[PDB]
Amino acid sequence: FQGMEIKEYENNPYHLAQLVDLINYCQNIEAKLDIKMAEQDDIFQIENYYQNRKGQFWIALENEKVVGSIALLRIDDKTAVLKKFFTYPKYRGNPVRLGRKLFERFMLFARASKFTRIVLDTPEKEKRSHFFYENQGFKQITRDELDVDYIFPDRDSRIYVKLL
Amino acid sequence: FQGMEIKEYENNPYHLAQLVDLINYCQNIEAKLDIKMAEQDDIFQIENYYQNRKGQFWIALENEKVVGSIALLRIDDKTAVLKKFFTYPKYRGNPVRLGRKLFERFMLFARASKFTRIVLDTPEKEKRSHFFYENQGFKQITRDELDVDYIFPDRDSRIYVKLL
Ligand SMILES: [Cl-]
Ligand SMILES: [Cl-]
Repeated sequence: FQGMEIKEYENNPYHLAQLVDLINYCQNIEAKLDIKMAEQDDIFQIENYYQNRKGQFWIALENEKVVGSIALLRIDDKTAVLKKFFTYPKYRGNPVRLGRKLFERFMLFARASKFTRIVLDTPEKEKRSHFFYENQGFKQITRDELDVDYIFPDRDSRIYVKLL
Repeated sequence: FQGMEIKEYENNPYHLAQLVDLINYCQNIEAKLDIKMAEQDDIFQIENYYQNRKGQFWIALENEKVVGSIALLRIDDKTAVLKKFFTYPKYRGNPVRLGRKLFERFMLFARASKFTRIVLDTPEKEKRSHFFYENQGFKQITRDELDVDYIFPDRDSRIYVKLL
């Protein structure tokens, strides 16, 4: 799409500020989840938390401004978590399909890394996201029935899984 | 005060997350100013923006959690701007007087640096802050009548000055 690119995060205070605004908007202005940045301080240490541990963090830029994000966190050789998946509303669905484009980039990396299972959680009230995830091939699963070396936040959220 | 300390900022993603939450709370939850972090990206480059340019940035910590902040930005040998002055409500006034304690630390540095003028702006609706500033010896001034190598944000705000 015109003037738009998705790329791996690199330390940049301008993009980081924009990323924080994106996350805050989606979580707290749009979804009203009241999530503090202290509850997700990995955002302030992306290189060490994601990139240096066989994971990755991507940002979508429109005219060099952050308008979307997605991250992959490695749990083990087989399992990865899809995290920090956000897009500003106007980039969702037609015509830009930014969520799909971010999700596609996540997967080129996930497959190349030989992961066989991708897990994620999503708030129970986020119906739009649930249909989006199901259209990318994710199936819902129980928290007590998924065995994974990862703890999902203590919120009213659904767990989804996609086997590669 | 018990388990409390004010110190110069040092790169720390945990404190940075907490600082962002403090700033967001004061600006956007409490004061409803709708300020984006992209409008104050100096927060993500404190060392280069403040500390490496003869300015400074302080954080107040209670039990190693950021609960207040204040910063000094050097304009020239004579003038400095007081910026990013925030405190969580329960630390204001008696018994902790955190705003005063932060303001006192700012001034030990301002005087040692030989500044003779300190300027700041504050939203016109923030009556509590205006009385607080007047009690620290600041007098109001007009934007068109203050000659300073600095541009205050384009908001409904008052400019205050304190001569040392
Ligand atoms: Cl989409
Ligand atoms: Cl105070």
